[PDB]
Amino acid sequence: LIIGPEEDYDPGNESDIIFQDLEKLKSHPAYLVVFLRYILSQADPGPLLFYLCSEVYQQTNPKDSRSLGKDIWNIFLEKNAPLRVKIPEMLQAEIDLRLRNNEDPRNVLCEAQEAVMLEIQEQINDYRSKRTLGLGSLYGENDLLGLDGDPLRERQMAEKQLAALGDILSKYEEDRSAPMDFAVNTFMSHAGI
Amino acid sequence: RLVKILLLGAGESGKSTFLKQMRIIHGQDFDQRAREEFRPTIYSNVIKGMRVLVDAREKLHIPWGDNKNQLHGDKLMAFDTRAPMAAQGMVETRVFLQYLPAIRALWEDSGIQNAYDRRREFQLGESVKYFLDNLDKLGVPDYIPSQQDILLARRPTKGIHEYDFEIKNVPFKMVDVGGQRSERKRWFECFDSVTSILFLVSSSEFDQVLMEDRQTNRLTESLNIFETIVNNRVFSNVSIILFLNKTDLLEEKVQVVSIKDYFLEFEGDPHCLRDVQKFLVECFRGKRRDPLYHHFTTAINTENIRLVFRDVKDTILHD
Ligand SMILES: Nc1nc2c(ncn2[C@@H]2O[C@H](COP(=O)(O)OP(=O)(O)OP(O)(O)=S)[C@@H](O)[C@H]2O)c(=O)[nH]1
Ligand SMILES: [Mg+2]
Repeated sequence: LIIGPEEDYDPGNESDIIFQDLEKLKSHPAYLVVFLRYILSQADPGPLLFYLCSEVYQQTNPKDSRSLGKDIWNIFLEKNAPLRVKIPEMLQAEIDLRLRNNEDPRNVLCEAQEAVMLEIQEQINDYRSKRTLGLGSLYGENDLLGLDGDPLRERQMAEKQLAALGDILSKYEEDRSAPMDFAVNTFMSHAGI
Repeated sequence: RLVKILLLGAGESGKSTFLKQMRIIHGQDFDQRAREEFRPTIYSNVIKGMRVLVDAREKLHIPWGDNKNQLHGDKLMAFDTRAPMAAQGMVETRVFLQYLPAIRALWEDSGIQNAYDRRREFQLGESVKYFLDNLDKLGVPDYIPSQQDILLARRPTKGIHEYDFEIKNVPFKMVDVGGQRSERKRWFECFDSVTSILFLVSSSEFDQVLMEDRQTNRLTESLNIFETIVNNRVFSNVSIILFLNKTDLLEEKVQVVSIKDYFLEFEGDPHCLRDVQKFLVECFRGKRRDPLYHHFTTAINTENIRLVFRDVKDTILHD
């Protein structure tokens, strides 16, 4: 091997597993907010926000989802959308066509979510590399350094980190912060935060 | 009103050395007593450093220049680096003097020298060579570390440290933090009211791997850290200045090692300092996702830092 000159160095697990899968990351509000904080500060927030809002639409009664579907379109898919997200031309055309004729857009919307998942997974992997760099605390990870395996306690922490996000959303212009806020609240409120 | 400057960078990039220069150039400097406090650290650097060399000589199967030096090698490996004082990175003078004869003989051995030249295969700072080449002055009974010795003395930084000074009626507060992985968890506490970030990079680390996990390329690590800092919207109002430090070491390294072997995208003369420096700057500029202030520095050279900080000051005071 060969001994090092400063052996006094201290390098200082469940977490990793949670941060790598959006599936269980979505089920851990406190963890999701840390990732949200990362996205809003370091990357394009479009993909994640579109995905989360779409998730709500998919879980909402077709009878109460009309306006939500319209908001998703105007916010993420519209030609001049503030948080426009990149998705296959075929899918965008199909979604517009079904929304304009009042048909069921769920299946094509789901396909759009899977397309965006490519970019989201890339952002997830990027954040994991930041954690490897030992920089997780820059995005509020200390708030998770005390959580126990309990749902209520977590959604509790969720609304406290969520309130502190304003500091990052303020770095954005109204034309973008306004729709982003609407996006976050739509998911969080449906998550029970 | 206060100009707060934060020093960031990976481990061993030169942050604490830069901080010492500010004290030398704009502060009270280091008087004899303050300098004597570095003596135990210097003696520890030498003993622990030589121990690394003999261990490396053995594990890399490098032949002894003279195997009679095996006796000296044994004496050094027998030094307990885990004992109380040694653990704190300190060595008493009487103890140092007991190992001096063995260390002197080892440093003259061609096998030990060959081990040093292959240090990229393990972990060892070049300041150890600086002190081993000055064993005569370190060995004198009344040795008092010089300013240069104090700048070269090595100790990994733990925690957050501040040094305040003034330049022409303008108050400055400089913050130093540890750059090795486990210490970066403290960075988030240092950004309140930060005016500027001085990002240090060892320009000569392209052929080395991290101490933390002897696998990741050191330059790659520096690029990844810079990427997360420079693209963080929270620092949009903070001026970031890049210091490609250890220029002196890079000048000597490009003559024996090709960066091309570690970074294929390099297309120029590997033995040309300017070609490599231009490549390094391009790499960092490319990490920003839509003005890159940069300087080639040698933190241990007071005159170099005096003039570089002059430019930095003007840049900060005009942003
Ligand atoms: N030759 C040369 N040596 C340098 C230069 N800058 C720093 N050093 C030496 O490099 C070694 C490490 O530098 P140091 O200042 O401790 O880094 P650091 O950034 O503070 O390291 P850490 O606290 O995050 S682990 C020291 O021995 C120091 O004297 C330089 O420009 N040229
Ligand atoms: Mg330091």
